[PDB]
Amino acid sequence: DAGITQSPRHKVTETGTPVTLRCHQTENHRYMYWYRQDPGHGLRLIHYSYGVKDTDKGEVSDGYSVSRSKTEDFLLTLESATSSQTSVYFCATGTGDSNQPQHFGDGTRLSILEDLNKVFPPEVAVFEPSEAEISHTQKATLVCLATGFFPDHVELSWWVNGKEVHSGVCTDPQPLKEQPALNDSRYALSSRLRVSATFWQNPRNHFRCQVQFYGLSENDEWTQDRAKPVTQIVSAEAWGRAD
Amino acid sequence: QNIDQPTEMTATEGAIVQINCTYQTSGFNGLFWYQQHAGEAPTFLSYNVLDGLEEKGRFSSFLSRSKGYSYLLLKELQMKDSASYLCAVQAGSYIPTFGRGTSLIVHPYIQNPDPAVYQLRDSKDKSVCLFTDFDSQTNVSQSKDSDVYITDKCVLDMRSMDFKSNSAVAWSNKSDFACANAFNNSIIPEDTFFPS
Repeated sequence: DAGITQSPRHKVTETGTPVTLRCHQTENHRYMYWYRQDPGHGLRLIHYSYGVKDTDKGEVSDGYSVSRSKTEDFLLTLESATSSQTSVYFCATGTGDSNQPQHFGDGTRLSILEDLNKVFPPEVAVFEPSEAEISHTQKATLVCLATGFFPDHVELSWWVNGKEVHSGVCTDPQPLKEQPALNDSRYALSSRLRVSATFWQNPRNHFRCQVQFYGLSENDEWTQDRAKPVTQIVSAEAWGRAD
Repeated sequence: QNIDQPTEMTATEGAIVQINCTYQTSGFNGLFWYQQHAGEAPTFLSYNVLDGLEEKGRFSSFLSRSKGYSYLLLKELQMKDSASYLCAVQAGSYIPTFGRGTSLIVHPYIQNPDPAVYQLRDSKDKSVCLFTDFDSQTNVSQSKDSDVYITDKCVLDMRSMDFKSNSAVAWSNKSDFACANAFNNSIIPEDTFFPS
């Protein structure tokens, strides 16, 4: 990457919790910026910094503070997270010139909830290729479904024989709501991995779909019967089958 | 900066697409275009401050200051051009205001369409329906009920085979559900292969 790192990359927490997001850079740019990106809006500036201990407000500064104690870091603090502060946060840096671009981080998904009992990890299942597809096309499509998760803070990957694959994969760009008319509906997400029929027809070939879910941590309160929905990987798998 | 750009556009690989942006501001100090792939970082494409068309590889950027109009022109469109494109107008500090962004969906050219709908069975609910290998002109609804889920289309690229394909997935928890009726509220090709 380009030297800009955001931490954490995902966070879900309860309303009223203090939250700090950290932007770190390597390129020693004088200016740093914090943005939020909400559906139906462009990037909107929260606060920015024009040097060490030099900060000023953007358009959507309310509910946030920042600190710039050193060149390399710009910290964004929510003193008491509100549900409306649920967003995707992007930091950026730059030289402050009129004719040079800003350089952005990859973003941080932050979910702020009144009730943590809305948080659920995914269940994951792999669906084996159709024999009819194999006969008709000489290709074999596996489907992974990740189901029942909330919030939408997941990363889905495929692993073949212990190595991550990207060729022949497509994962839905957006999850679907399992109950579209329900506030904070749990989500589902699908992905496909397509291989040649001969590759599926090897019982030594192992196909695994992995979903990393970003959830609760130690300082979040939990009182439900079900296991605390902590950050975790949930996986499912299939093996090929000789012809 | 009064920035306006379209919400969404669709084009086919190999084509030319023009993404239009209008703005109005006092003290104009330039206009930027950024590309943003779905969560991640926006990245710089171009900066224009003088009138005219500026070419940078496959992409060009145009500005008319009097009309408060810019466009980004993408030629020889590639799958990797699927992204949002952000118009930003410069700029107490040089910080541009960002437009809402235009999402560009690039459709693959499917040389040998072979539309089919496949059942596939858990490994270890119990099944899903896979509608696959259809041409890019095919539109996938969005279900009527309720008890059944239908994804948007997704393009996969079997890189070594130089082969791309569209698909969508449907499933339900309910007992009545069948793959024969799964995509009923979609207009699908009449010769759609339904095995077996």
